[PDB]
Amino acid sequence: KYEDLRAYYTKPSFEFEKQFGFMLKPWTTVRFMNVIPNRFIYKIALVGKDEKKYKDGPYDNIDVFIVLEDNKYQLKKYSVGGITKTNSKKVNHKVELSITKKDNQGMISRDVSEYMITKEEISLKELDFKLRKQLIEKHNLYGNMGSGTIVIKMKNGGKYTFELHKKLQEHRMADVIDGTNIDNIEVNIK
Amino acid sequence: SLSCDASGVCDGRSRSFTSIPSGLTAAMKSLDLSFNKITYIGHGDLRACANLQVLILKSSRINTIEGDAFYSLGSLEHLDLSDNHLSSLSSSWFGPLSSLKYLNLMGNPYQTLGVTSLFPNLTNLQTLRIGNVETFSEIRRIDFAGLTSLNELEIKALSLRNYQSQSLKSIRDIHHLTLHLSESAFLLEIFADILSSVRYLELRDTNLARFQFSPLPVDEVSSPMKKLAFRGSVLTDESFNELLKLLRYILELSEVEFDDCTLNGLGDFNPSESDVVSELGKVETVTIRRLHIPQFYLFYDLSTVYSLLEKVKRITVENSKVFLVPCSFSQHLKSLEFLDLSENLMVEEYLKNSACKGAWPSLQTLVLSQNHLRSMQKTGEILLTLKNLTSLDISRNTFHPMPDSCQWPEKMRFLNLSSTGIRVVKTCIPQTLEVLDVSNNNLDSFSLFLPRLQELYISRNKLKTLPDASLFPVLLVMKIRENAVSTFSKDQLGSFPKLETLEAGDNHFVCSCELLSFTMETPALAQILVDWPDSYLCDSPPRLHGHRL
Ligand SMILES: *[C@@H]1O[C@H](CO)[C@@H](O[C@@H]2O[C@H](CO)[C@@H](O)[C@H](O)[C@H]2NC(C)=O)[C@H](O)[C@H]1NC(C)=O
Ligand SMILES: *[C@@H]1O[C@H](CO)[C@@H](O)[C@H](O)[C@H]1NC(C)=O
Ligand SMILES: [Cl-]
Repeated sequence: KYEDLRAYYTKPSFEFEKQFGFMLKPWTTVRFMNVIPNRFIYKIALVGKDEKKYKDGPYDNIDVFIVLEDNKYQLKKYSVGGITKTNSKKVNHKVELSITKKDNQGMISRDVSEYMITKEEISLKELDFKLRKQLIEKHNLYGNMGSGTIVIKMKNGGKYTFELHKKLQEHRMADVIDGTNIDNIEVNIK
Repeated sequence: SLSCDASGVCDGRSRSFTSIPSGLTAAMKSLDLSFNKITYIGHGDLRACANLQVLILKSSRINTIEGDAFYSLGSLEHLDLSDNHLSSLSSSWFGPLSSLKYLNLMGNPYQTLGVTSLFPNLTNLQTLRIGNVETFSEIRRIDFAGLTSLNELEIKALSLRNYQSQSLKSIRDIHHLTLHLSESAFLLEIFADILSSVRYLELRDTNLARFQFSPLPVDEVSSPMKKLAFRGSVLTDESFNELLKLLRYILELSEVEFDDCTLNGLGDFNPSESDVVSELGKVETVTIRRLHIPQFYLFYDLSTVYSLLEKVKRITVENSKVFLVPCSFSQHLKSLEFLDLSENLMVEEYLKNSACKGAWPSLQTLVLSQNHLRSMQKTGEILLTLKNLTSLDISRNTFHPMPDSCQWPEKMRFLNLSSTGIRVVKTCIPQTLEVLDVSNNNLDSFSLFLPRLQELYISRNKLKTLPDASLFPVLLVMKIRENAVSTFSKDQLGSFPKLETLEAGDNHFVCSCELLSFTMETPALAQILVDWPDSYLCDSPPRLHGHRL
């Protein structure tokens, strides 16, 4: 039942730092940002707040979190959202990751780990994808269980919530938060 | 109705001749009968000019020529019959032209060169042009029988229907072959027949979208082909790869050009690593002009181009809407020494990525003429990444006024600032310069101290006084035509200690005894002024106006 989510959230991911972002002749309905870290031209769709955020550019010193997916335009290198400003200083900000799971026989278990934040500014795209993959690999998310929440708790109260029974809404993948202001993370799978 | 000069050169061009004019002589060396209406040429019309060396019959309405019409033109060296109405060719015409060096039969509505070899006796032919757009449809083995060496051979066969195998093979050497083909159907057959003879192959107007490669007969010696050019061709990413496979047959290829070409399709081809060409052999020069990529969208994998241009030393991409050379791409061109991006869309913002930290390591000469650059200060700073750059051309760029302080590559010794609309030169310009071109601008003066300057080009400006010699203790060449100087005293002339060459011509001078006396006193300076006294005309007064010295 959760086969689609498991397939998506077990895709390989790519991340690049200090990239040069540029815009081309908008050939389809949605504008794209392009980066060429090496030899591949990556096209990243601008959705949600990114549409306001990026204009003609060019945009230097950007980081990208990329997940390659089947799409309409039949591009072969296409990811969505996940653009952030690159670190100004090096960061090694370790935060607590708590994981609560109520299994197929009603047994509730609680586990904990640490999650290393390395970015000053980090996209909701990156947190959602990496965390769900970790949950899939280590806690069989989308095996027998595929519901519950991920909550990013900030040091000053706010919350960012990812509902696990469905894919992250597309527009929120462009949403970026302060990596250094994350207090902890609480997962509840059920 | 016609006029000849003292050298036997006669002009009978653009007249209304309906036949070859009478009374020609043996004293005639050159005859121009272009743009006329000579429908018929008889047996004796050209019998009198036995010493004719040049015969131009271009663009007349010639439709009939007797077989023995040229019997007495044994001294003829040049015969141009282009753009006429000859629908059939006769071998009889060329038989007595043993001295013929140039022959143009192009632009005539004939379907073939005939059933008889036209050139077996033209032992001195160097240049041959044949074919047409619409009707020339067949090439046979006898067509070029008798020819051993040609400097230039142009064949227009856009309507070719059949090529007899081995036809082109009989020519031993051809320095420059130009082929007009509309389709790629016969490209493989023709190519195989020219591997040993053609030194420079040029393909015009060929649609190569359907081109597909297949192994050719590997032969004894290597191809002498050094240059290969494509003009007005159409390619696809697939067909482009097929063309590269031909490189295995021209191992000595050193230069490739793609002019006014079009690359169609989307950007996906995704082959196996076996059909991909990643080597470019000994090609060290690649020149691209006016390349059109109407659907630069789906394209994503630039690395095939990485191995293609890996060992390349010279690259030219002119008037092809280039606005960016990706950093990672620029870093892969480790052997590049010359890069020309004239008439493109480069701006500082994108140039910063193109000349990123590590880009074009070996680059010595960079040409960014006629782009969209706006700032000299930001630009020099951006190019600081190029440690080996020695020459920079940023002419034809609309720059804002330059500042007092600028950073440039330490080895930069050559700088072209022609046509940048500058009104003043400031210390932005480094003292490391040996050659400076600031011509076609709006300068009223020049006061920049350049201790190493050897050559200064400042023509077409508004200088009213030749610049102080002390600014250039070692200047060798100065060109300052089309400006606003009028006098040039002996003092300033002898002021430059090392000066050798000066171009003050085409200027507006004042004509005074205080100057003319100096002109007569030392004509020994005629060996310091070029185009003297051709371009040194006066302006004032009205009497001496427009009069040389
Ligand atoms: C500096 O660049 C200019 C042009 O960018 C060169 O001037 C001439 O440009 C025209 C273009 O319309 C060409 O046809 C000429 O061949 C160019 N040269 C000359 C002598 O007219 C100029 O030559 C460049 N300066 C140097 C020192 O190379
Ligand atoms: C200059 O060119 C040489 C040529 O081999 C190259 O090795 C070098 O990286 C370039 N840069 C410097 C700073 O020498
Ligand atoms: Cl653009």
